Amino acid sequence: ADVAGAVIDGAGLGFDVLKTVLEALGNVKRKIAVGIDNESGKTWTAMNTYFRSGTSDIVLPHKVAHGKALLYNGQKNRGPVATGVVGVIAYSMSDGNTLAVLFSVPYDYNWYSNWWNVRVYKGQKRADQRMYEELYYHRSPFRGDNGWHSRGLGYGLKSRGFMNSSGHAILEIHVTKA
Repeated sequence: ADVAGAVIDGAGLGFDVLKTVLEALGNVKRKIAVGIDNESGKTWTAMNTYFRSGTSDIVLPHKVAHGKALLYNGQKNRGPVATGVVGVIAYSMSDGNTLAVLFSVPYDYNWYSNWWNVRVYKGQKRADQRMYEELYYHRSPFRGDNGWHSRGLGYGLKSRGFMNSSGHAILEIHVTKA
């Protein structure tokens, strides 16, 4: 597969797939293509995306087994508004825990930058304003700086991810066993 909303083989996740996802959104000022590869050994089940800013029409891919990746996208709210796309995706995992992913693609790059983060929480925790504040303000998010960043997640897992710095953003994340 190759479109936002699909669950594909994990090895198939890569730039060309995401670039096509990003271009499919068309001419909007702020948008993001997200790909997350599950090599965690756990099965993931979608909970929700909390949009602090912006929106998506993509059904969050529901079941993402080990060895599979999900494709997703988001974009700024329609019309002459000076806002970007900022949100948190939450998946529950078969171990009873939650994988949380932050993305932030701001409107005003004079003041703000691209950011992302990945965290595992114990228990099933839906994405919400509180989780957004935790991931963005308190939990040392990574900059969308055209670099790869890796970090242990606890619970026997680790994350590695890459995000560019512009308003047409690509975020690629791989979750693996630590």
